[PDB]
Amino acid sequence: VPFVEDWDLVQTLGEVQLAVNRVTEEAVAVKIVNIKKEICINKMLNHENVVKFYGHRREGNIQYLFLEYCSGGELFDRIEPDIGMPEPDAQRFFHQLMAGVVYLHGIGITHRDIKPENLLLDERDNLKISDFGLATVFRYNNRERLLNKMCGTLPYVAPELLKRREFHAEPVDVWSCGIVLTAMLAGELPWDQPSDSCQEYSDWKEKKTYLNPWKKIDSAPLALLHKILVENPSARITIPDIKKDRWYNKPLKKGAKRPRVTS
Ligand SMILES: Oc1ccc(-c2ccc(-c3[nH]nc4c3Cc3cc(O)ccc3-4)cc2)cc1
Repeated sequence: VPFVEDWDLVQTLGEVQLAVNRVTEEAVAVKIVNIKKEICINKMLNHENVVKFYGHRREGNIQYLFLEYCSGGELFDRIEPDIGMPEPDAQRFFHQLMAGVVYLHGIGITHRDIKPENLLLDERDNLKISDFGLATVFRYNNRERLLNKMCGTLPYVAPELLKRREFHAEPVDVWSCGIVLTAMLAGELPWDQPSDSCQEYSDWKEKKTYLNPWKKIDSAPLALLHKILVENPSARITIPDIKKDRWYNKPLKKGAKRPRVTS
């Protein structure tokens, strides 16, 4: 099959470029560059809510990561500033985020930088966790390794990452998912960082939910955020319990409209 291995770089996505196959016209994302770990972790991954890794090629000092193209773009761009998005859309995206995070944690991988810029959407609006550049193995040979490195983006980091020397990996990803859920429902980030010097963070711990972003959020998803955004990571809700929450299991969204005729 001649020219089947030839890909044309047609546009920049985020360096990340959209590549189109010369013969088949298949669209892929290619990332051009810690890096050895990123490729290793990517080779472990296979899930419908995790951006697919096709392979890698090294041209001297440049690494080319061949990854799944997500035409829907970033979840970030589905969030209307100060508004968010319809609650059924946010619930569906939150379900898909949980399936992807359950998968990652199940194989002992923590993403460490979950935010809407890293949550991509395919052609059918299916959420895909992306960018495994900060990701690490927290469970190996069924032995959990406690983390100590500062990783992430301050508005999304769990408070234990700033207060404690060591912390468990899984509650940190759970916390950032709750900040993502907040962003989806209110179109704003609740604080700059989860610290006592942050008035907004201090107000949330004081249960001042009559303030923004919380007053824009319905009591059923807000009750879930009350269980996720818990300062003590040991008292914080786990994903198996998130899956039992009332809003998580609340019927809200119809399926993808399917073509139909009458009479
Ligand atoms: O380890 C990594 C590192 C990076 C990624 C990765 C994989 C795919 C993409 C990608 N695929 N499709 C898109 C993007 C960015 C984007 C941004 C847009 O505004 C629109 C589309 C896309 C971007 C980054 C996945 C795993």
